[PDB]
Amino acid sequence: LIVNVINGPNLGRLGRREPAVYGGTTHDELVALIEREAAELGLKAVVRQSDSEAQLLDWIHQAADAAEPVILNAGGLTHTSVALRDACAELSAPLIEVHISNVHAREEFRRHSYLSPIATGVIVGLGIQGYLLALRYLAEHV
Amino acid sequence: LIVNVINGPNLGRLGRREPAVYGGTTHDELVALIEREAAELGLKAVVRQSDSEAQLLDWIHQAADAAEPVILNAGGLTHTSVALRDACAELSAPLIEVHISNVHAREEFRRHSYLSPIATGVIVGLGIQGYLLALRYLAEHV
Amino acid sequence: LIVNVINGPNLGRLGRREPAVYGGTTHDELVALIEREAAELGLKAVVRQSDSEAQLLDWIHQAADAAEPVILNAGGLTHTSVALRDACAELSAPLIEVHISNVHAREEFRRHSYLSPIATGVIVGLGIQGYLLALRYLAEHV
Amino acid sequence: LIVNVINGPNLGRLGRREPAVYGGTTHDELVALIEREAAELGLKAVVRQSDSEAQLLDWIHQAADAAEPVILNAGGLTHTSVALRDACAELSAPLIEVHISNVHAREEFRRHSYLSPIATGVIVGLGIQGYLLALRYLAEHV
Amino acid sequence: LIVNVINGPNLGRLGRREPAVYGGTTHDELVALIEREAAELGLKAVVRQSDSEAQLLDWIHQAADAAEPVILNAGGLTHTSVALRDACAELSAPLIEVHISNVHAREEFRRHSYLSPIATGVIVGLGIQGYLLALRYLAEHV
Amino acid sequence: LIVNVINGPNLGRLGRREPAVYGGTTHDELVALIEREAAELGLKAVVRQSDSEAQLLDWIHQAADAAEPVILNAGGLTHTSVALRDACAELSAPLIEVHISNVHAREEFRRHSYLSPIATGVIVGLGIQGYLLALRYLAEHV
Amino acid sequence: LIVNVINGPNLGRLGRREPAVYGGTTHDELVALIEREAAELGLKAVVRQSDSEAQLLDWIHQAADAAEPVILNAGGLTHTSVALRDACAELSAPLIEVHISNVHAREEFRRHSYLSPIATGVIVGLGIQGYLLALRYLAEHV
Amino acid sequence: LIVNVINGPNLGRLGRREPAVYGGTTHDELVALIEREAAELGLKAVVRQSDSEAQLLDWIHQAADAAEPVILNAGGLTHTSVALRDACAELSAPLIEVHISNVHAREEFRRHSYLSPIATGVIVGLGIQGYLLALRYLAEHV
Amino acid sequence: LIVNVINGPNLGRLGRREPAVYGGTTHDELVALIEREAAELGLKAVVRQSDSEAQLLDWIHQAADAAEPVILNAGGLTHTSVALRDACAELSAPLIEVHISNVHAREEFRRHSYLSPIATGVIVGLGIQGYLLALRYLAEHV
Amino acid sequence: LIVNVINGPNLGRLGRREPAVYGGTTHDELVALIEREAAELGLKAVVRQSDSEAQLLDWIHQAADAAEPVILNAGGLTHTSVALRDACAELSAPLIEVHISNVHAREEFRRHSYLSPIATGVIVGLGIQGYLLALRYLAEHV
Amino acid sequence: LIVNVINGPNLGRLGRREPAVYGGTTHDELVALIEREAAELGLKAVVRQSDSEAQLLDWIHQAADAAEPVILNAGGLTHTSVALRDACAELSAPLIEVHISNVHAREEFRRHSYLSPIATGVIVGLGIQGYLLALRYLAEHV
Amino acid sequence: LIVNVINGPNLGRLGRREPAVYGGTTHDELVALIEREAAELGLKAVVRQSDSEAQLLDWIHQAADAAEPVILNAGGLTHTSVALRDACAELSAPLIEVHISNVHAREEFRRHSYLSPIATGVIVGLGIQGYLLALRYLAEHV
Ligand SMILES: O=C1[C@@H](O)[C@H](O)C[C@](O)(C(=O)O)[C@@H]1Cc1c(F)c(F)c(F)c(F)c1F
Ligand SMILES: O=C1[C@@H](O)[C@H](O)C[C@](O)(C(=O)O)[C@@H]1Cc1c(F)c(F)c(F)c(F)c1F
Ligand SMILES: O=C1[C@@H](O)[C@H](O)C[C@](O)(C(=O)O)[C@@H]1Cc1c(F)c(F)c(F)c(F)c1F
Ligand SMILES: O=C1[C@@H](O)[C@H](O)C[C@](O)(C(=O)O)[C@@H]1Cc1c(F)c(F)c(F)c(F)c1F
Ligand SMILES: O=C1[C@@H](O)[C@H](O)C[C@](O)(C(=O)O)[C@@H]1Cc1c(F)c(F)c(F)c(F)c1F
Ligand SMILES: O=C1[C@@H](O)[C@H](O)C[C@](O)(C(=O)O)[C@@H]1Cc1c(F)c(F)c(F)c(F)c1F
Ligand SMILES: O=C1[C@@H](O)[C@H](O)C[C@](O)(C(=O)O)[C@@H]1Cc1c(F)c(F)c(F)c(F)c1F
Ligand SMILES: O=C1[C@@H](O)[C@H](O)C[C@](O)(C(=O)O)[C@@H]1Cc1c(F)c(F)c(F)c(F)c1F
Ligand SMILES: O=C1[C@@H](O)[C@H](O)C[C@](O)(C(=O)O)[C@@H]1Cc1c(F)c(F)c(F)c(F)c1F
Ligand SMILES: O=C1[C@@H](O)[C@H](O)C[C@](O)(C(=O)O)[C@@H]1Cc1c(F)c(F)c(F)c(F)c1F
Ligand SMILES: O=C1[C@@H](O)[C@H](O)C[C@](O)(C(=O)O)[C@@H]1Cc1c(F)c(F)c(F)c(F)c1F
Ligand SMILES: O=C1[C@@H](O)[C@H](O)C[C@](O)(C(=O)O)[C@@H]1Cc1c(F)c(F)c(F)c(F)c1F
Repeated sequence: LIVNVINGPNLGRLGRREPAVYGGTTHDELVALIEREAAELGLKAVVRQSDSEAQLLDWIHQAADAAEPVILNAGGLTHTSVALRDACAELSAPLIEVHISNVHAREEFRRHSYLSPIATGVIVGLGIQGYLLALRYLAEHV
Repeated sequence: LIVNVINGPNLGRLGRREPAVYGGTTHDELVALIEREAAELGLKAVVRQSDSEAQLLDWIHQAADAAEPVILNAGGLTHTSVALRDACAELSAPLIEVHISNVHAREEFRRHSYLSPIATGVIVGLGIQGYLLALRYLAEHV
Repeated sequence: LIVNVINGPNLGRLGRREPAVYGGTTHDELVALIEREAAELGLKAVVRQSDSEAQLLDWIHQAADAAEPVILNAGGLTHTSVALRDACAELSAPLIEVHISNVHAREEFRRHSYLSPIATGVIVGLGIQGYLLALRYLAEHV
Repeated sequence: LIVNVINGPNLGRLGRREPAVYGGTTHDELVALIEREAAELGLKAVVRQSDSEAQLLDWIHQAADAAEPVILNAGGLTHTSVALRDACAELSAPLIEVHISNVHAREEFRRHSYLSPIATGVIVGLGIQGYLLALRYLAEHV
Repeated sequence: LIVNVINGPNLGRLGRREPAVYGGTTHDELVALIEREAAELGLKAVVRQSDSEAQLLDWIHQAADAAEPVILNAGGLTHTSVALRDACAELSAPLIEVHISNVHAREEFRRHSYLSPIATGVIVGLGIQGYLLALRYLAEHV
Repeated sequence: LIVNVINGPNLGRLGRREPAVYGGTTHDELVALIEREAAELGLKAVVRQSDSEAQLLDWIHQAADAAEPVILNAGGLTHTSVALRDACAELSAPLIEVHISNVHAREEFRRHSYLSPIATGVIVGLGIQGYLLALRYLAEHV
Repeated sequence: LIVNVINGPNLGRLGRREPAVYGGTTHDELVALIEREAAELGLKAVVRQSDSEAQLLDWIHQAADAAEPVILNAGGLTHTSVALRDACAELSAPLIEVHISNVHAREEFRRHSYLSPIATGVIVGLGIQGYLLALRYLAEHV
Repeated sequence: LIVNVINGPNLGRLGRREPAVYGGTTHDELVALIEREAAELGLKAVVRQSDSEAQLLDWIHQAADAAEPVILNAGGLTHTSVALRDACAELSAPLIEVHISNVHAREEFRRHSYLSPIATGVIVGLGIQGYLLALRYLAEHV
Repeated sequence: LIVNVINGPNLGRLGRREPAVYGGTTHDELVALIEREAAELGLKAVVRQSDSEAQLLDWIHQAADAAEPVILNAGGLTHTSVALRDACAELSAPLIEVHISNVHAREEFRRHSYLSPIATGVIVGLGIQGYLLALRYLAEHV
Repeated sequence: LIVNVINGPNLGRLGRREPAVYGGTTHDELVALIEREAAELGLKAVVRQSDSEAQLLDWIHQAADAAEPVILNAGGLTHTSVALRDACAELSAPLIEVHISNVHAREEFRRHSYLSPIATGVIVGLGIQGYLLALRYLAEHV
Repeated sequence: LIVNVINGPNLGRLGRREPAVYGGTTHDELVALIEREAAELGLKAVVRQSDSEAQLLDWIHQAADAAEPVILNAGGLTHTSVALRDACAELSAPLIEVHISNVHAREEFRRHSYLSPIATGVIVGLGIQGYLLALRYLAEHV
Repeated sequence: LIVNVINGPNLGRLGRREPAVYGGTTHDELVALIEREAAELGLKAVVRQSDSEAQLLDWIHQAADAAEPVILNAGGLTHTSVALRDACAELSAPLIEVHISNVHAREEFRRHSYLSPIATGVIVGLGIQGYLLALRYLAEHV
């Protein structure tokens, strides 16, 4: 029923910066798309974004206590944070890793995720629709 | 309108072998699920499987000439074939890489794909539903 | 006399999550054990935990100005943070690195610490008693 | 006209800690030197320091929206943060990376910067004067 | 009740050689300290040292048959011996790895132990007191 | 007072070849800019360029005997010559490494310098002004 | 009772090519030796060779469905094929890897097999008799 | 007199796909050019292409039995196939490796060939004329 | 006629320790099996075991002087000893390397043997029968 | 029309030293062969050899100013010189890299060229005829 | 005055085994040559050989207590033993490492010595005369 | 009879620069010592030094034509020059590599020599006497 969508560093800059790359969709519009699609699937999306690792960890902690699934786009921390991986290893519901860009078509350092090994699955390079597709997997898996 | 779903080596063994891991769904049932979901989205799925790299390459060639999108689960060749990557680099429509299992939770050799860098996107670890989610991306991107 | 015990990310989740692994002891109980053992050794333990690197750094800074020893379980940041290492390189009193789990029996990425090279010593895999043993070293080294 | 000087973790500890290494100049004195030199060049220096990655990212974001150049000494995050690099890749004005110490004469881990590839240029090992020299480049490049 | 303390190559040279580094304590004094502390904890320490891998292996074998815990400072063999690791993998009681020096502050080759992955825990860099702290863990874990 | 500016292989080709990359400034103009700026700082710049490692080494030798500072752009030899590093390790006055291009934004082989570890500091990617900024550091450090 | 001997690429060239190296025995003679020895052990050897990975995979599939043991000399695919490893991971009876030459005395690339980790055991460098010895293990293990 | 020109995977797609890169020459035209140039040199070119490794191996086998020289563009298998290398190691006449594109100016994985170590020589990056130049070497070496 | 079977460190612990892994067969029983099978083949097995590298080397030396073949299970020294390899490089009769467990299905460090490159062949993972199969190769190769 | 053939270190020793390896052809004879073949193609070959990197660089510079193609056998500098690569990156006409020996059949260090990535193409292992074949490519590409 | 010559594993096999490689000189003859040359230089050579690491360590210990110089050919342990290096790091007189063969012309694993970094110097590949030359250095350095 | 002593880059700076490290002996004194010792052995030493690789190569060439032995201290080029190695591979008389300092006790890059694999032997860390000891080997080997 409840699904947590968690965006990490720099995802608040979505729809600025690099139109050709991630889409001209902003993070507020992204919140709007997700919530609407979530309601259509009979779910509630709680969508949160932060540039603070501590904040992201608090949100993962709450999802762990609540046994709620998480869709997570950790931004740069995907490639660097063991702390975030440790927090997510607690999750009992599904963890779906989502990246807007195709991380495997960029620099080599982006082709390693500390999250993928513990995630249920990963969607990359499908733009903002990756979030919607993660919602749909979660809807068919209850 | 037309979408090619191409499975490589060992995907004909789906629904035997390892129930706990990939699902008790067989490849014939997979064909059935895909085709049904494809029709519901207003698409036609052509679903083909082969253990022969030459056969897979011929199918990619035909999709290249026809300018048709491809959903591709190359099996083991994902990690080993430069030939298949070269064939796919020709595709003008989208290429979505799909793996039933979470390749990042297995052996290290499975965490490198020669296909990901040239694919539009990648779905891993979401079971058979990854194919359906790839269909839906293709349906929203025409 | 005064000893600072500093826990980093995810150590507030101790005694939840993974009973078999780290103990069913919570972080509040850990605070209680440490403080009691500290008093028995004639020391005062100031025990602090945070998921925020900035907070951990502020605490290391204060210990540096006060010339106070530090027992540090940095959590995931053990393996990733150069910033925390730089802060700790200032410490003039002893720095004892402590990990509840045996980091050398887990993933390869956990077998490298940016802190060990500058620490006085390291205790891993001895459970919550590692903190108590660090206290005792500090008590015999004044 | 406006130039942002951004210092990351541990740069507030400048002028304590290690006299022989970075100078006995404090961060307040550094602010003072920069601002004075900036006025002499006809510029305004906004000089900010934080141990918080989130704070540094917010400041980079603001410089990106304002199209303002940045002189950045990210401290330890130089070597570890993909998030900070992603934020800086947005900057349209020049980014000058500055390190007080010669990072190439220290540990091997310090000889890789996630920032250098996207910076306009890099000054290392020239002490506090590196900041002043970055100001002068910015003054001659308008 | 019975605890085996096993020192490997060069530990008989303790208290010669390098006063500044390992202590001016000799191995006979070390035996004396351990035994005294062991009695105070209600344990019996059997402390043995050898430069011969075969001898160390025989001692590990005997501890394995007797189901006795082992505190082991294998000296150089820590970094090189698979044979010793195989012998120790048999131990059913706890194995505590102890190094007098901080092996992580020395050459890179010393930062890998074939023993750590199979040990219960590891104490490094706490001088001769590491042995005493290992005794205390063993005393609190019966 | 006297400062030696030493350019290595291919720096005589400056202002030909690649206008977009290094500037349309020629090496003669570079000599002119440096000398003029040097006089303005109260210094004398001796600016020499050679494609011959032996010649560069002779010049470093002379600066070593004269106890004169050196600004050095070794060209390709930056990345390849141990001989040049050995010659420069003799210098008692400051050695400032300068690269016109941002070597960290190019091929991986250019991100390692045999000179940086022994240089006082390094300026890269600031164009021809890097030489002028090196002069200014040398002027403020007498 | 039934045992499948499967040779991969280039094993049909046995007894040509390189007399000194693999033996002057041809593949037909090898079939003959195996079958004769198999009958003497009370087994039936089905011996098949192909240069086609697809063919080898079909044969492994059939052995998997039949729960029959396999002796496998995959030729070059030993070192390169993940597909073949995936097919063999299904086998419920024993898989014995056999190489005529000593692969560890040749090029480095030949010292890694994708098959060894999932095989029951491996025989290399014992010439054609390795096949016979694999038969004998299979005969003593029913 | 007789020379075998063997093209591997994807070489039948020549003259489609990527005009700027490999030429707008098709594989049929390539056959035509080769055969014509071969006759002019007094040779007969047998030119064959296949996407099937098994087919390529059969052709190498036949050239080995016939003691005929081979010009080989293995396509992607250049970088991946040990089987093909083993087949070619049998050749007693010259083996000339040919690549239309400059493989050293592309991805790193293309700069290693399993064939080059056993080939007589290698021609890369000279377009379709590389085949003609290989023919001419073979004509001057009888 | 005479064959030397040499077991290294920890092989005297066979049939204790790990029933599921190596067999509940003891080393005395192993001696008994080998000797009996050896007599049945018309050979004499001299079977020796030691935890001492010096002892193993003396035994290899004697086999070298006597021109006698050796079956060798060096235990942990397989992966670590250059000395043992040097001793074995002298052997003029066959050297067969034998491991009871499948070393390629364990830790990565066990997949490299200093002995395999100089051995005639290697048998791994076939349990105690590997020794018997080595005897049989030696019986068919006189 | 004009083509520059440039040989680097040790190519003046051709036809001495190692008859079996590079040919008993001397460098003077090589000059003679090239010039004759060049005239037959309607070209003029300027053939120069030097053991001095500075000399080679001067010659590349002149070809760059003259917009003349270069055939280059840099000798050992192939594998070591960034300076020479930088000089050659200026060339606007074709650069053909030529090696008499098959560099891929020798030591590993010879299988990397700093020149190949910027060359038009590469000919190796075809003996002295590689130079002639490079001439012919240049003749067909005007 | 007194000099210790210490040979490790397999050096007692000198003058057997491999005439072409190390010389037909035996270890007894080597003792004889050394002692004679030592007397001629006014020194006493104590020459000892053992296949036992423990024995070698005891001998190094005695030289350490006696402040006597050591010439050491550790055999295979050169490349593998940290224990022996630790023992030798105690030596206050000179340590000269000697290898009869040129270790840099053999396998890659032989080109790393744990002893060279702590030795005064190293002589390799000069046959048995390396020992004599080490004696002469020791004679000129008192 | 005639022996060539060849010093490479920076060896003319001997006896300046770093008294503690290489000796206060100058290169002229070194020439004097060598020549005197050479005469005492009945040899003639031709001692030459250059900072120019081309010059060193010319000298190696002359020794190759004259079949004269070479003692070579290539300086920095030891670690970097393939050209010099190629020149030296021609030498038919002995090549002895000599380094004044212990290259294995310095930076890692100095522990690899392109010359050692082709030299007869190597002397390092024995100061200027290494040259004299090389002379003596050459005197005993005619
Ligand atoms: O923050 C990141 C990257 O560090 C990550 O490699 C990909 C990533 O997770 C993705 O494609 O979604 C994300 C990409 C990305 C950014 F890198 C970024 F800076 C943004 F501002 C942004 F909106 C964005 F989506
Ligand atoms: O063939 C493979 C693997 O080599 C790949 O790493 C994952 C993979 O592409 C996926 O999870 O879909 C696929 C996994 C896989 C198998 F490995 C396999 F053997 C099957 F029989 C099968 F049905 C299957 F799905
Ligand atoms: O946070 C970590 C790990 O990242 C670290 O590798 C070990 C570690 O420092 C330790 O064993 O103490 C610590 C382990 C750890 C956790 F990883 C974690 F998620 C917790 F919730 C927790 F309570 C805990 F103790
Ligand atoms: O924080 C860092 C290092 O992590 C970085 O490698 C160099 C670095 O960016 C520089 O030399 O400026 C900076 C060095 C540094 C510190 F590492 C540090 F801890 C300080 F307290 C400080 F003031 C300081 F300048
Ligand atoms: O023998 C060793 C080293 O090889 C190991 O790296 C650390 C080590 O196990 C420790 O710090 O206890 C130990 C250190 C050490 C020594 F290296 C040594 F040579 C001694 F003589 C000694 F007394 C000693 F304690
Ligand atoms: O010669 C080099 C490069 O090899 C080096 O990597 C950067 C480098 O030192 C710099 O950016 O200054 C310099 C760059 C460079 C060149 F590479 C070059 F070829 C020139 F002709 C030139 F003028 C030039 F400046
Ligand atoms: O095909 C291979 C090699 O690729 C593999 O490394 C060893 C290998 O499996 C073995 O020794 O059996 C096999 C060796 C081998 C060959 F490489 C080969 F080309 C043959 F023609 C052949 F008959 C043969 F036995
Ligand atoms: O198939 C390949 C590549 O995998 C190889 O790296 C280069 C390669 O052998 C060459 O440049 O000839 C060849 C290049 C290549 C292709 F990669 C390809 F997909 C084609 F369709 C094609 F016609 C073609 F020539
Ligand atoms: O001693 C070893 C290992 O170090 C080796 O990797 C495998 C090994 O040679 C084999 O499987 O035979 C052997 C395995 C092994 C053991 F590792 C061991 F500790 C035993 F007690 C034992 F009986 C045994 F057989
Ligand atoms: O100088 C070199 C080598 O360093 C390079 O690896 C191959 C190389 O460029 C080629 O095969 O042409 C060339 C080979 C080579 C030599 F290495 C050499 F020493 C010569 F004397 C010579 F005549 C020669 F041709
Ligand atoms: O034992 C060794 C080798 O492991 C080492 O790499 C070289 C080494 O130290 C040397 O050349 O002296 C020595 C060489 C060596 C041997 F390897 C060996 F087996 C002998 F029997 C022997 F007499 C001998 F001298
Ligand atoms: O030039 C070098 C070094 O590059 C090399 O690593 C050691 C080296 O060959 C030796 O110890 O002899 C030599 C050392 C060396 C120097 F590095 C140097 F700069 C000198 F000025 C000098 F006199 C000298 F001997």
